[PDB]
Amino acid sequence: PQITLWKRPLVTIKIGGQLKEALLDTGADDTVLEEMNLPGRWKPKMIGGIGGFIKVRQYDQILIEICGHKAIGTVLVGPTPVNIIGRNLLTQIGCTLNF
Amino acid sequence: PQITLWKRPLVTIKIGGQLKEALLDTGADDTVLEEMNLPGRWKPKMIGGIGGFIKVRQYDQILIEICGHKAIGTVLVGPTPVNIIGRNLLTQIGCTLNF
Ligand SMILES: CC(C)CN(C[C@@H](O)[C@H](Cc1cc(F)cc(F)c1)NC(=O)O[C@H]1CO[C@H]2OCC[C@H]21)S(=O)(=O)c1ccc2c(c1)CC[C@@H]2O
Repeated sequence: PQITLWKRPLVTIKIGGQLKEALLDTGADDTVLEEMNLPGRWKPKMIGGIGGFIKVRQYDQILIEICGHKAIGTVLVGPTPVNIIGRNLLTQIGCTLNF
Repeated sequence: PQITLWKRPLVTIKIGGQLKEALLDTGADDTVLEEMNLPGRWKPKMIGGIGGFIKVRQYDQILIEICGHKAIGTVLVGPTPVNIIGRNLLTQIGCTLNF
């Protein structure tokens, strides 16, 4: 699908058997999701943005189906304002910017 | 131009007669630029992201040539770690996500 940017590029994702909505974010190197309960071992980590830094749990090799496209990569879970699909996963589903 | 997401989607911008590098950010609703001296009237505003909030100056109707494409819109100036081109300007240069 081609997505115009006149509205937020929100897509439906399936992660950990749970359905959520996430923002396709080309400005994010990593995928960060709001508080959710994901299976497996995790590692403490710190990530930064415009306002400063948040402490998140790093989950590796996590399957996500983004708009029907499957990808496995690192997912960070913590107090993000919005679910973000980062470039680590966007490259897996073949996302490109066009203008 | 089509841009892959294996590297940060950085573009060269011309704003206020000044050359800078900016991130094409589909996850940003508005354009936020690092501290610079821009002409015209401004209004204080506060914006939030990952980590908290920063205070910015709202500048309206500013011309920015993003990768050779011209656009006029609101530009926020403040202590952002990186220059980010938000959807308010991406829509003007016809940027779409493709996968
Ligand atoms: C979070 C979403 C909801 C909004 N953000 C857009 C993201 O794309 C953002 C871009 C960014 C911000 C940076 F500080 C540094 C960077 F290198 C890149 N990514 C991000 O923080 O990613 C993180 C996870 O991956 C890591 O890699 C990159 C950083 C780490 S924003 O920047 O907060 C923002 C932009 C405009 C506006 C608002 C807020 C409010 C009004 C205006 O519309």
